[PDB]
Amino acid sequence: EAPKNFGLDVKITGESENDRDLGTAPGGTLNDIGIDLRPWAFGQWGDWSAYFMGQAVAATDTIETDTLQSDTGREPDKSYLAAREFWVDYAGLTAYPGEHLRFGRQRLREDSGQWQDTNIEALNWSFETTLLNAHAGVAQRFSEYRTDLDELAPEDKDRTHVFGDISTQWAPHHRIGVRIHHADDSGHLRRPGEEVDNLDKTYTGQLTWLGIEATGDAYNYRSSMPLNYWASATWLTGDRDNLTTTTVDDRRIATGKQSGDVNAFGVDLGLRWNIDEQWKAGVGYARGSGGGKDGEEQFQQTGLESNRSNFTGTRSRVHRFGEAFRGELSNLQAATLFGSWQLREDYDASLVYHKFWRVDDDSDIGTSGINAALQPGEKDIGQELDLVVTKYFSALIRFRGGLFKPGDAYGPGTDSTMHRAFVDFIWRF
Ligand SMILES: CCCCCCCC/C=C\CCCCCCCC(=O)OC[C@H](O)CO
Ligand SMILES: CCCCCCCCCCCC[N+](C)(C)[O-]
Ligand SMILES: CCCCCCCCCCCC[N+](C)(C)[O-]
Ligand code: NA
Repeated sequence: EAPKNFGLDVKITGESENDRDLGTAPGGTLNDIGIDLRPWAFGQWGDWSAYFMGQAVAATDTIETDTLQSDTGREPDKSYLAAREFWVDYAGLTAYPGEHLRFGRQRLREDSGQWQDTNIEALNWSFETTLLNAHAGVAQRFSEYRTDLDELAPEDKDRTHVFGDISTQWAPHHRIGVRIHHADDSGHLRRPGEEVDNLDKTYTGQLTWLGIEATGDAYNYRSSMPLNYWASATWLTGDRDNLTTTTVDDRRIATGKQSGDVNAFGVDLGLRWNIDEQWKAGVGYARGSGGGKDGEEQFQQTGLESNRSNFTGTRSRVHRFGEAFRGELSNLQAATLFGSWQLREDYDASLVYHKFWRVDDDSDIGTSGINAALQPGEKDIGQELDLVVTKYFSALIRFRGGLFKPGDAYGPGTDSTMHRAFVDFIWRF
């Protein structure tokens, strides 16, 4: 019971992925295994505490051993070292032990995973009581802290994140709240005539997300309520200066840039039936605006998101928009069916169906686990069936599977079916 100062996380991960590009580019296939050692240290002295977690990975190929990876001077190696988290924490600001201030590289996380779920350098203030939850923090990436990555993602470079939220429990297990997030770019874009690589930035933006959120045990997998729900509306405002480019002799040259106001809208609705103590089923609809006058309605998430939550009502967390498609709520429309089952804390299982549309036929969608160009004039992105099965021993064995059936929007020459699967075996000392 003595508060544990250190431990080690072991994970054997094998991943099957075929094919990310829908057979348009050479290779790009995964069918590889790896191990991921994560030692962690923790100290606590009254109101003060400190924590470090490192990461050692060795794999047969650049497989994904971390759902919070920065997606890829930016070519990762099959094996690498990494400092995932390092932070100091003070909790003596108030007598509420749910209140604390955390400084360093830390796990920023909100329940839906659509606003922030990542490890990033930040100073975050958390205030979590029964009646009132409030968070405030500032974050920015200065490095990946890994032996195989030299540079930041262009989007992370010189981007500062400020964010805050406040919510109350107006009814037992019913939460209403507001959430704000601001992303500011201090970087520069390539001047006209300049060669632009893959690590130059697409744009520089001053973006602000204004969110309403109503939840009723939306991500509480032990809900005593027969019905759980999540509902959120988010307004994205600000401006973007997008870099315009042109190709001269198989190399892209900067041609200028255009400024433009962003006035987008994002909605995510969900209802989960608690049929009995084991079986649960539910429905979701999430829409990210896209297109509009000069792209003004192109919604986009914060860049810190993971879009992974326990929306299926299980202890295991599932990607909100498919483990294969991994859609970002951007120019995106999603209808989601899911059934889930769980036996105490020994097992949980989830079967999730998705269908994806575009909002605008000439506008690309946000990030995804699919690297295939979209046909102009076509909304039908495709369908996806997911299956997550987990057995908890601390330790756990988990299969995450996504089967993506591309729609008409991907067109000729593309594979009729793409899958991404994982078998995660985790052990805690
Ligand atoms: C307890 C709830 C908290 C308060 C929340 C109240 C506001 C939303 C309530 C129901 C929305 C249900 C909408 C059902 C799904 C909509 C499907 C849809 O709209 O897709 C068509 C699209 O708009 C293009 O045609
Ligand atoms: C190889 C350098 C990093 C490894 C640091 C040590 C790993 C953590 C050791 C804790 C082992 C867990 N336990 C409970 C058995 O002590
Ligand atoms: C969902 C199951 C995950 C499949 C894991 C398969 C591991 C096979 C590892 C063999 C590595 C050989 N090679 C050339 C592919 O790196
Ligand atoms: Na406290």
